Amino acid sequence: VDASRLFGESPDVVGIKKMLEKGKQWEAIQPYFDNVVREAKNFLEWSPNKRLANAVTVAAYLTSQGLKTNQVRKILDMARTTELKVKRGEGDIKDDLVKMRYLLAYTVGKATGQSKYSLDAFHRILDPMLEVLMGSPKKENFEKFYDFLQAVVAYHKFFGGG
Amino acid sequence: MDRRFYGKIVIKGKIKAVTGLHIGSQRDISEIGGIANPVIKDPHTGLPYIPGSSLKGRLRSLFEILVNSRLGEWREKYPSLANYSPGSCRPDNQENCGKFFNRKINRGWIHVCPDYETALACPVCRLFGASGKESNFPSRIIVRDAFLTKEWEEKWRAGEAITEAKIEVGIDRVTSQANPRTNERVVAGAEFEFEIIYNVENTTHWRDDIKNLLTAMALLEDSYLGGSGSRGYGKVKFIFDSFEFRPLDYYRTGKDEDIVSIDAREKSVSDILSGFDSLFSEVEGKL
Amino acid sequence: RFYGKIVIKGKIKAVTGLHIGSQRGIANPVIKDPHTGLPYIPGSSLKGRLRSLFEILVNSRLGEWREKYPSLANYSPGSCRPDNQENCGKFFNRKINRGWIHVCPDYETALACPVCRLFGASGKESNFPSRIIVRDAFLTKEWEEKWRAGEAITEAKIEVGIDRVTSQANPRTNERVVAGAEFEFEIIYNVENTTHWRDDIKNLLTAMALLEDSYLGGSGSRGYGKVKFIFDSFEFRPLDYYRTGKDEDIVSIDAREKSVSDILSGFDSLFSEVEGKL
Amino acid sequence: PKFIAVKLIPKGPFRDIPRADTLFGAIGNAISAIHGQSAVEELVDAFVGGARISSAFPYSGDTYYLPKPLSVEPALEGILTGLDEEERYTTAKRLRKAKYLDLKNFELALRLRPFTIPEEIPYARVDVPRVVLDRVTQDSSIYFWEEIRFREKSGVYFLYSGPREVFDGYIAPAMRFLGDTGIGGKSTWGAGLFEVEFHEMKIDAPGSEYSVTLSNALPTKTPVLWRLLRKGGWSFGRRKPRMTFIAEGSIVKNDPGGMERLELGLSHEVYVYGLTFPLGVELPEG
RNA sequence: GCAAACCGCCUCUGCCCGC
RNA sequence: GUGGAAAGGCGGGCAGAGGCGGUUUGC
Ligand SMILES: [Zn+2]
Ligand SMILES: [Zn+2]
Repeated sequence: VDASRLFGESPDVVGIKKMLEKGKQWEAIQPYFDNVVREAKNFLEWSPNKRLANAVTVAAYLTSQGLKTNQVRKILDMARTTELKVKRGEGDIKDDLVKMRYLLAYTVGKATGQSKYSLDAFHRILDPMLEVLMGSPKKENFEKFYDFLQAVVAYHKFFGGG
Repeated sequence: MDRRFYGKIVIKGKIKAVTGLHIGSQRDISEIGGIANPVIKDPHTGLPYIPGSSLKGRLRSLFEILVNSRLGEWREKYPSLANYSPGSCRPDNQENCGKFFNRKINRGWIHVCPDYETALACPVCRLFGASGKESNFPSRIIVRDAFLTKEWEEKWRAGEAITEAKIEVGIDRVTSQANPRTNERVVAGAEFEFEIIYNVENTTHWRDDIKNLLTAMALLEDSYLGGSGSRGYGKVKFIFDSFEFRPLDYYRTGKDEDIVSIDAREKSVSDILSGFDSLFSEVEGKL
Repeated sequence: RFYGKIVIKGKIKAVTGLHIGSQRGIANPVIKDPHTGLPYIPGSSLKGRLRSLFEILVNSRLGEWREKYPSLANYSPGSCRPDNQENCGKFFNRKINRGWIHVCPDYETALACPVCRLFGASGKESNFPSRIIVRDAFLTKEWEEKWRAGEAITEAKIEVGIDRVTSQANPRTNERVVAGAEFEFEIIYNVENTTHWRDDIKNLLTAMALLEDSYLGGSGSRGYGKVKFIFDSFEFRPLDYYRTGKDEDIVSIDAREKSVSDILSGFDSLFSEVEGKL
Repeated sequence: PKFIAVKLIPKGPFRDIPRADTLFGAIGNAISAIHGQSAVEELVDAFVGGARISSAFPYSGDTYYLPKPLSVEPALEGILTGLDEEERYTTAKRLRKAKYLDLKNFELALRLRPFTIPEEIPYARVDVPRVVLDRVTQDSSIYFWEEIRFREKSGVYFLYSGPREVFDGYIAPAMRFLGDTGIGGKSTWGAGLFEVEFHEMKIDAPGSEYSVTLSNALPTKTPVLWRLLRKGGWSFGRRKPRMTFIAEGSIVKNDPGGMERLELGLSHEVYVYGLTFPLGVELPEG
């Protein structure tokens, strides 16, 4: 039922928001799509709606957990400032992506309790893309990263978290 | 009737946020993850600033209330305040009557004179200007937007925090239950370079329009700017660089013929203080 | 008679958000090219602001300029607004619909007034055409490319109106151009008479020097102007240029000079060949 | 034949697309500035004696537009015989409302061939509001003003047949004067300004007894199929009298046209352009 | 031996007047 | 010898009022 609802591009934006308001159906079918996101190790794997397709499957599986946005804001504001540097200010984020990897690593080194799984799945997804972004350009192939990371947070408000 | 021009008294300097400043915006401008209630920002450089609208209106807000305190003491020195009585048009929804706050903007009553020559004798509406039907007196000060000064540009490059997030929690008294929210604010100690240009039109009354602009400045360092200042967030401090005059012969020649008053180590209560006439005595030697 | 066309190129720098409304999805839109959607500064909002600043400049100096410019002797400083009679003794003598403008009433008087000789006059049996052409300033190639790169070129700013007693907030929105933008302006002066063109260039630069300390359009007194003239080149385009077509115009060089390093800093120096060829 | 297409790359709005009466008057004022009075009388004697210019037409990036001939409408059901009548009727109606045609579709309508109308007009007629601000009280008084706003690559151009010594002696030095002053409208607000380029246009036209006019006509004899245009401009503040021209694309037979000189109380005589620009056309039986 | 729970925004305003 | 000549979409309007990063009890 959930796998047929979770279709290819935009299978059920209106449908998954009703089902996420569940336990056994989304613990498996979104786990395959979380594994499908990790199997797409290249960040530039989706010129089409598939960035908008992965992020709906990501933010539906994270909304099943907690995922407080307040915990992530140190990473989220850091992604805002590095994109602000790309506007003719700097061109090397490698001196600060390591900080953004460290702030991602410090956050899961803090997030302990019932909210481990809300940050373990969040740890699983961005880091194979941060592996690619180490040896990448920053005007291109980081443009597709930051737009993916917006759509994760954006649908997370629509599915009812934060 | 009879608009003239003699020059532009320019008041530069810096604005020191001794306590952390919060001029709020709205969000949703293609922005996704951020602090709720953000400080407004220059979209090209990314940095916060202070609008001239937020500073010209706040100086108008404090000075209109200063004049409403004394409608029997300024009327010996200015005409047309005898048309107004202390109060508001809130108990009677009629625009122009004897009450001193007379214009319903949308719902808020603000002292704006309805005519040219009524506003030409008003101490507020000749410094801040007025709108009206058939009169429309315009202002004589322009207050520009204040961006970060050039050294606080460089601290943003160095990675120092130009903003911060203060979390304030409201607690219900009966159940002691917190209702937490996070407010972005400019870091305390930050500094913004401002600009107030007075436009000298009538040489009979220009002492007063600087003595009233420096009165509202001293009322603003006693009050707060932006923010939730009853809970801390205000505390502006004006640091002057230099008064300048810019005579009419400047704009025609191009030579630096401006009369440059120096208050590089003085205070806003020290310019209004004994020495006003010691500092502006060469302006009167030029007129 | 035609002698040449002094051509003034440069840039307009919007140091602060510039708003030139249209009143027609933001509640108060700045005007825009309908095909690109990009904002621009008109040639008519720039010219009427160069003129409104310069007419108040002449209004203060009616008495001191009676013997450099004639037909300023027929004007008294002030408006003709109270006594509703046009072309009266006062200065701002022509009512258009509800506004009073200095426009000289005849050709024989507009050749002497410093405003109308440079900016033009309507008259009855007069029609004095102006001598300057002010083009529409459009965004520089560097700022059309930021439109291609997905940036925002016009922000939207929210103000509020607050009661002086109960603090009832009453907001509205105003679209305005993002501060920092670079426009490309163009002013082509028409050398009709060969004697009084220095006074027509030095008056045009005075109108621009007053514009760098006043505002351009919009709210302005709440800080929406703050413009800056960045000159690039002045060219002469002689009468011999238009007949034979060979490229021997006289070009001034001012890459980074102000409006006040150009009025007298180099005025004897930059126009040295133009004042020689006449 | 072979015509010299003088293109006008705009630098702002216009006031209208220029017609031939308000191109020749602008070329007249441009010659008197750089040459004088004795060359304007020589210019007028060159147009009467030899070839003449046409009206201005739009283009949009190597698609030179030309006016639709009026020769098609009494044929316009015989042009569309091989079409099914439920779509032939709305094709016939949009074919008639059309004002311009391409450089290629013009050569089909001169031969009574099937042709297609263009999809897009290269400009717009927007209404920019101005204002008149009071000098003391800043009071506003809105009036409205209309313009012609071209696209990114679009512009306007006219055609010239004639001897080359008259072109590069008179028409070519006048068009560079007019690149820095206007063609009509508020030239002080930067309207009629442009940049000029010179190219070559070649039109295939059938040799016949009839002809279409690519400019205003002011005919001697009564034409065949026409369309009235009624306008009179201004000359040094003097109001010209309205003259029944003929619009472009109208059909004449062995007509040279002819300019009317006017008085208007000036010092010099004012010629008003009404020479025709004949291109051969094929007609039905009337 | 050290924590783990909940709360993460609430509720009033939003273009006028003038050609 | 140009359906032309003259003509600032702008005058006034604080993104503001209220709000302890808190209390509870165990596994
Ligand atoms: Zn007042
Ligand atoms: Zn005049």
